[PDB]
Amino acid sequence: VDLESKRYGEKLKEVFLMLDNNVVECIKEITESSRNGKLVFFVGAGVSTLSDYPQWWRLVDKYHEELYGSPKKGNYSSDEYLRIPQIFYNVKGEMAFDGILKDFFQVDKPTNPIHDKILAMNPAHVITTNYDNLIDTACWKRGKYFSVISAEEDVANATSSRYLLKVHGDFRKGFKGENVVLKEDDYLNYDQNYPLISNLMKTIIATHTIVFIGYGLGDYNINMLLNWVRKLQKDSFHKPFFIRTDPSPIENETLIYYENKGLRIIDAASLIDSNEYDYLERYSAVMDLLIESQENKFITKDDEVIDYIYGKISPLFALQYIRKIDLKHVFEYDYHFEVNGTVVRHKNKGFGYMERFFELKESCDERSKLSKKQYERFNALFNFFEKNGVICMAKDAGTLNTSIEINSLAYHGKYDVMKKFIEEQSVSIEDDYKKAFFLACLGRWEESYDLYSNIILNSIDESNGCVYYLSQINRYRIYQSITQAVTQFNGLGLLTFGRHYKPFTDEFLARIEREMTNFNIDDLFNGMPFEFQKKYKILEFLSDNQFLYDDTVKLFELTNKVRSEMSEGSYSFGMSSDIVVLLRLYDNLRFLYENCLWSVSFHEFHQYIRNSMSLLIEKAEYERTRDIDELGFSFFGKKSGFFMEYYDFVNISRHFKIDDIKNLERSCSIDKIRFGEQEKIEEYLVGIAEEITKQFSANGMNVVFYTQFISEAKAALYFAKYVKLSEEGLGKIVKALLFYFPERDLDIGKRYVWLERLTKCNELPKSIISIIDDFLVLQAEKHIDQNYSEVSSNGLYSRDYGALIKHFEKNFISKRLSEITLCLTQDKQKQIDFLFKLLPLLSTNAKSHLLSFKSVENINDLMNGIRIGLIDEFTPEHEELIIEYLETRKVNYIVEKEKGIQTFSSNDYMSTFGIWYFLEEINNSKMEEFIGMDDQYDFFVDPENFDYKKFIPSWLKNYNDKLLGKIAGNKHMKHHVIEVLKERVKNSNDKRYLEILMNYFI
Amino acid sequence: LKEVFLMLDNNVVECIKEITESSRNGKLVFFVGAGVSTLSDYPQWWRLVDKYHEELYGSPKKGNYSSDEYLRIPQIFYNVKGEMAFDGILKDFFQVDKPTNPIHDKILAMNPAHVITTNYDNLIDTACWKRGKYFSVISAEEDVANATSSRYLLKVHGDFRKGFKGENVVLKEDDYLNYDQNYPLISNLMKTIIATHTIVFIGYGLGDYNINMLLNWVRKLQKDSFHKPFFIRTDPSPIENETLIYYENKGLRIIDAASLIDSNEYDYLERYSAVMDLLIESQENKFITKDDEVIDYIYGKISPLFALQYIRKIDLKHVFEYDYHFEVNGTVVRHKNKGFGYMERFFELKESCDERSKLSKKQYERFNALFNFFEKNGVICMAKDAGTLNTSIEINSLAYHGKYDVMKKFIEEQSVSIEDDYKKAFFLACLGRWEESYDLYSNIILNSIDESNGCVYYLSQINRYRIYQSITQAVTQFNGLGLLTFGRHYKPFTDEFLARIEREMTNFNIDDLFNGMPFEFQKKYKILEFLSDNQFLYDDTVKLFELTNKVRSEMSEGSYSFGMSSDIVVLLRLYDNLRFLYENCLWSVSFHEFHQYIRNSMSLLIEKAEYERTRDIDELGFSKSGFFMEYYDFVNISRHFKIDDIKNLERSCSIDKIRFGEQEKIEEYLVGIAEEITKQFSANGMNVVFYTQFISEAKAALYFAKYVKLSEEGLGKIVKALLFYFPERDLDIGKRYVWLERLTKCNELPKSIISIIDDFLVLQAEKHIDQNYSEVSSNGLYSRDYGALIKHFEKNFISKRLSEITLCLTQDKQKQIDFLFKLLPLLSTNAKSHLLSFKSVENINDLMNGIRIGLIDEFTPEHEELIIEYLETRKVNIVEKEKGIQTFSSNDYMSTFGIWYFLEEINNSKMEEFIGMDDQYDFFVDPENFDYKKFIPSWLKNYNDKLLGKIAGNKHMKHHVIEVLKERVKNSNDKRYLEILMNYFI
Repeated sequence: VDLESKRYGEKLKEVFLMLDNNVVECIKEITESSRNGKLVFFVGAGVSTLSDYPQWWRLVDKYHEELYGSPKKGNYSSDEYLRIPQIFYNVKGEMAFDGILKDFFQVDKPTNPIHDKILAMNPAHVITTNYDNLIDTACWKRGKYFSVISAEEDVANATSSRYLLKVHGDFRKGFKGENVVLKEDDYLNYDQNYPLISNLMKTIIATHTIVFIGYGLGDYNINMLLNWVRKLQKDSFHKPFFIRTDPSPIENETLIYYENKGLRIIDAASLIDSNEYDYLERYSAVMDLLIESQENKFITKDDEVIDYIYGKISPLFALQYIRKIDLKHVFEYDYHFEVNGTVVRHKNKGFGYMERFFELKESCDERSKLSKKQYERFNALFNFFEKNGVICMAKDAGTLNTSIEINSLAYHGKYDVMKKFIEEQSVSIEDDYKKAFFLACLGRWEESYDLYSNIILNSIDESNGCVYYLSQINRYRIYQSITQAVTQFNGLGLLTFGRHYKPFTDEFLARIEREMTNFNIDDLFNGMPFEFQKKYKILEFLSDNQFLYDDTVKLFELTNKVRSEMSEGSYSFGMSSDIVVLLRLYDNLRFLYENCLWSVSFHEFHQYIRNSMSLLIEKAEYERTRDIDELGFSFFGKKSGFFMEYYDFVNISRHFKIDDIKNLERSCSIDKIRFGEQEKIEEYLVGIAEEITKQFSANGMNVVFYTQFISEAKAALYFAKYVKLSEEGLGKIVKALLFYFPERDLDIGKRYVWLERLTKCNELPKSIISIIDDFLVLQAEKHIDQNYSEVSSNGLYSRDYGALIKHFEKNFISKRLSEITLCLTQDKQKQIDFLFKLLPLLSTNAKSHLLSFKSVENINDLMNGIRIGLIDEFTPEHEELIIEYLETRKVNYIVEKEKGIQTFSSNDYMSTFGIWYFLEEINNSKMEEFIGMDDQYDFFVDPENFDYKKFIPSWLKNYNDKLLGKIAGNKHMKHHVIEVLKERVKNSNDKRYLEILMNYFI
Repeated sequence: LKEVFLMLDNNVVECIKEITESSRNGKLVFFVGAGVSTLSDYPQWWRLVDKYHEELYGSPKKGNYSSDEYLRIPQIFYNVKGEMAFDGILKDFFQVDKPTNPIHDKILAMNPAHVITTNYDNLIDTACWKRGKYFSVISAEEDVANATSSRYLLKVHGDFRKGFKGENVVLKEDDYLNYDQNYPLISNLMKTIIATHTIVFIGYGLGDYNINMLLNWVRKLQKDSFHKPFFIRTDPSPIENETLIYYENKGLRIIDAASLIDSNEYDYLERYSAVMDLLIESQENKFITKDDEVIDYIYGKISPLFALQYIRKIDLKHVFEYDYHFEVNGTVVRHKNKGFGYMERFFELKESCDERSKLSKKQYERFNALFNFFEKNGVICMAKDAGTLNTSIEINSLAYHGKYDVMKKFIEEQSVSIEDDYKKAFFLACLGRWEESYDLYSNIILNSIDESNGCVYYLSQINRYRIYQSITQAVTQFNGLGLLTFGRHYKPFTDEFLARIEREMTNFNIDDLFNGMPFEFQKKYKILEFLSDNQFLYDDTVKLFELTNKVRSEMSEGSYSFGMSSDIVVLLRLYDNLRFLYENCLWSVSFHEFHQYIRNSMSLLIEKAEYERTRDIDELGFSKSGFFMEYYDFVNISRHFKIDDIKNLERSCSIDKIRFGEQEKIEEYLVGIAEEITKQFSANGMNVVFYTQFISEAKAALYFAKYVKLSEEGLGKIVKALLFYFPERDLDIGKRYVWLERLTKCNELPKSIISIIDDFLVLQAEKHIDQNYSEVSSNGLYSRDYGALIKHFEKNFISKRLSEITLCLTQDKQKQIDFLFKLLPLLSTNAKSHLLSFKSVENINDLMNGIRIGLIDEFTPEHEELIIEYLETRKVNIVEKEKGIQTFSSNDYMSTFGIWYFLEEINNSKMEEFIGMDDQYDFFVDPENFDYKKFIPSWLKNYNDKLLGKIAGNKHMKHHVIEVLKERVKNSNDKRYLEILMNYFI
């Protein structure tokens, strides 16, 4: 029945079952040639009769009609077919011939389905013998582009790589018989008149498998080609195939003779009985057999149910750990794989081979029927499939529990084992390539390039050649890498390096420039063995810089497409299952194709993958803080998802930068984000500590290695505040943090800030304190030279640098520093000032010995003591000393009033003077008679009578030391004061005012 | 080099250009001889023939070996001794190793397509290992069908790689005379290769028999259509002209080495190095030294595609091999150009007409065409001497503006030009989601292949494929949910369309279209590869739109005086998006999964940049950008955003304080959309295929207000769109009320709008009088809200449409008159008196309505006792058994009860006898003991008067009530929380 595979389905399956060996092997060869892109068709004129095109015998009958007046009775002789027009051309002239041709050919007919049927079989080249554009129009409307060749200049002006030859020429240049082979003299002088076309046809016969179609035995062209081919050794010639839809069965003797001639005959009459006029039916039946040959994978006890997949997957065994999504390209999108491991039959027609493969896989029984070789193939394929992580059929879903593991030592950074594995002797070529990739990203790119050259020297012997492609790609990429490396080194100059660390002598630069010049990377795209090209098609995007450039675009689009829903704080229900963040994490962890890569972290644009995916994972806090601003459910615990593991920590340390970490923590609560694996991360941090300790203990030619490892420490240590280190590793991490980091990279201020954050996150009971004291002592002997100074980004203060230690232990005194103080004299004033910084942690004897050095003789020295903290509470003698100056300021205030200006920008001590009186540090009534000098003095000395017309909330920037907390309970007019804050908050967008509106208000 | 090049102007400078062009296209093919072997010091043939002469004749060659003597003399030996002597002699003279000369390496460096070596050797074969190039070697006919790779290394006379025996190589004259018979499969291949490729002879004998046969063949059959080959003459003595002109008439051109350099006779290496170095330049720099260079090397590259009106700025960087950085602003600068500054020359020649006068007339016209093309795209000057490049962005396409009547007018009109047919097809795709004639694209295909214009077939195929995908997606949407969503099985597409499109689109070559297109299409229009594969492809969708992620990370600004608005944020974020709005105004925007969304990622940072510049400087009026959002950006916002997007924008961004430009244009656009939706409500049926998305646009316009002052008529028309013209499925009564309240709330509500609202109420009353229809409000907004909205903004609002119905009521049913019962305060005095006489108020709903509007707030003890009895019924509903009866969200009146408490709307404290079941709302009777998060901040910002002048927290719960508000404002982002904090009390 029509529109159903009845004559196309079961009966053709039975016919294929009863087919002989010759026909089935011809079908297999045809399918192989088609799938290899090495198939060329030879279209005859017979199919033209299927479209009701005018026939040549009709034309010659016409010519005889107007030649002798009456047509010749009976069937015309074959020779006359090429003889009657010639005489007609000799005497009647050209005009009658042209008129008849234009009368009988200026018509158009629709294209028969056989045209597109043969066209939809990826034919590389098509050789025709006709006088129209029926096949041209068919491939035209189908969409395929073919370059029509019918003249010598057409051969000369070649434009594409798909040829549609015209053995006798078309009628593009007019309806003239001179340019179209139609006469016997043309058949005699074809070689002389058209040498180029003939030579091209002879060349194209040998290179491909010629499949004749729409031809009858005895035609002149076929006989001529057979005569040509018989004048050959035929030692390595491929016998062409023939299609012949005769209504009557073929005699066996003729079959034997033509098989001996060198043609393999496929008969359509022997297929099924049909009417003598059903040529279209026979042609369509042949087409349907050769098309159904695709989805003709019948299943038996011993069959291709494992062999087909074995053939499809066998080349891929060379690679270590391929991606799940890439498999969709292997199976020509017959299925669609999921990152979870399920496989769904989408966009598939025919037989579900994957389903039967599964049914064999899970079922222990019903498998002994397979052959032992098939059993081994099944075992190998099952091992490969279980290695990748494909779980089961999409129908048999559930219990989706999977993890991610990486085996490369580069990921974990075991540099000791790294080098240890580096030294040993070579064994084979694969381990040489692996150790060559290992040799890079370590600071010895010279030897890495040399080993890549050595591998590429003798890699053609490889059975698969994938190692050849990978080595070539890595060589190209390392060439660019060293190019930009030397460019950046020239750009930095001596600013970054104390001495310009040239990676290598310019001779190597010259030889690599000569080697790598004019090297456009095409490889598989244009030239590489066709056997490799038909397979391994998933490595086609490797021609770019990174090993995933073309495959990163889908992630770039999909991250936004899924941010369309995972990043919006309006909804508060909370997604239950099929969490998009988990599948995004699975997808990006799948991209850790670390078994076979090159310097993916080096590519600045590659790490953006990590720099964006985890960023959006954290920006998914919109799903958090839900049901807190909304009713929602009863769960009011601010605990988001993303239970990050060791791998997430490693990725954040590897790719995220310190500034980006600050940006993300500006608007997140990772402090509240919980995470497991409290022990492995400690080991990773410790290993980083020994690596940085060994590197900086005796620095050498590690500048190439000292470009990414240095950035690793910044990300690792700063982020480590979130995790809770054990006290045992805290000592090692502090030792690494303090002594062994470079001084230029980290000043005192940043080291102090990071030390403060680790101390706040994890306490320091007794052990780390000794290390801090030792560092303080070492700084003390550093300050021996007065000329010695250090640059601080945020502050050179050592007050807090030691006040932190005093905070840990109130009763703390440094005995070693005490003796250091005791063994000094009044010659090194900078050392005296530094010991002044260290006064709280010094012993009483040290204080007594040091105070004999410097003292307060004037007021300014007394306030200079306030700057350094010499005298926390000065004696009443110093109180009245200020009063004498305050009286001196008082009498000069009248003089300054007469001057017409107020000089309070410098010596702004009255604001400080009123601080102590307001702090109740000084209890005297003398200061009140000096009222009115300064607005700050008014606001502190007499807060109950001051005038707030000054309107200066900007002082709140410097009221951290004012101890606003004490004032908060001591403001005489809190209500008047807060109205300023309300106005300032409304009329200013600064956040400092918002801080005071909280730290010390409501 | 250049010093010698000064005189290289005699059919040499153009020959180098032609050879380099052939190399670029891959048509270049070498043909190496025996000279390179001599450079590698390979054994010479004359030594072998001298040895053979000594073997038989005796004594060395007293005379000289003639041409024939070089061939027949060994053959005679073959006729007197067996092949073992030949094998021994060849082994003695050939079992040697020779170093690979640099000539082989440089020959590989020029990267040819095919190599044809006539000499028997492995030096060139071995040299491929060092470069790594892979070649398939063809020794003879035995290995032809085993074509390993496209690259070929053909051995004309075989080789001694397996040529230990004498039969594997042809050297004797007997083999030469019957060479074709012995090796037929090689001669034809050589002929077709030299016919279909550019062939260059290097280091090759001029008088050799092989070139003799070649020449006697090529000019014998071909006269004028043959491309003349290239030959390199490397001889010490300089060549003369009579032989040269004789060879030119033969059909072969000559490039001698003597003209270039004449260092020494023996320094063949020097001559070969010079002649190859003259080609090493590869036509990448200093190819020509003439003037008027702004007419060549650019015109053939910058204007083969001028049929496309618009070109993106980022595209021109790919056009010129990234030699210049084309900024989004419109300036350029050299990046990788190494030579003459042709762009610099063009910029200099643009203005100075004095030096333009000397330009050739046709060259002048081409220069003016290039100038017009550049100024149309937006390139005006160079980054070296240019400042700001802020320019108004405009669109010429009518689809992006929203015109529809002229759209139909053009659709009715026929189109003759192929471009006009493309425009018509695009416009039809705009009007109808599925083209009733997608065969218009087939006509585009056939006409484009008919014509020689090109670059129309390629685009139309992509458009057709995208249309196919969209139609299949529409079919998927029209699943079982589609039938109920649209009311019934509409099935706009019929089955035969699917049947034909599935059979046409099957096995489509979406992998790549450049393979189908010839080489010239791929090379010239390489700029179309951005959307060619379009299989989630790059640099057309997100690759430059992923750059905004970096700015998203660069959002953080130090201190307070930085600015994300008065900055370069317009560069690469605003102008980049505006440039990428249309690439050619004809590409199908039909796909909406990514583009319309990523349009809301844009216009998002810009909106967040509207922080009123309060932190940029002290005064919010910074006084520049201005950010007057003109109508194009308004269209973007009202086209690509959703309801919830704009909702969360209004949550924590400036909305009303921002002013938009082109307000009259916005008025025109809104009036047009309202008029066309009203017409289409009557013009046709659902036409869901266009309706489904289009209504979204309408919605995005209605709730986007408080921006323009609507004209009296237009507002009257736009509110008329709400007069039962919008489908009630999308907008119920509650949503209509909300959007109506949002509109005009900043206006004074003229009397025409009041009459329109009264008419709406009249139609709703007619619907209610049906006695069967029941009001449907998802948000609980009853029809009385319109009555509450009116008369609360105006006075003396009274209508004669419905009061007469109340007076002339037949006292039939209360259900159909519940609308009038609720609207009692708006009713006429006599009518309301009659209605009051007809129906009293006793039910809890009646009491709620009476307190809400009309009647009286305080009530008799029996009424509050009835409310207590309702509370007792809620007490019984004890029988909940945790089966959903405990949920009380559907009936929202328990909280309303507590609203009367704490507001002195009670006569006794009997509610204390009923413990509040609503855990959300119970603290009104037990303020001291409240459940954790009893008060949800959403409910906190809901009401406005229960603060009652801040006494809500002043009477009790003074402290630990601002903690929740403050932590909400600290973590979340809402202005309402800040205002609640400002009043300091709940």
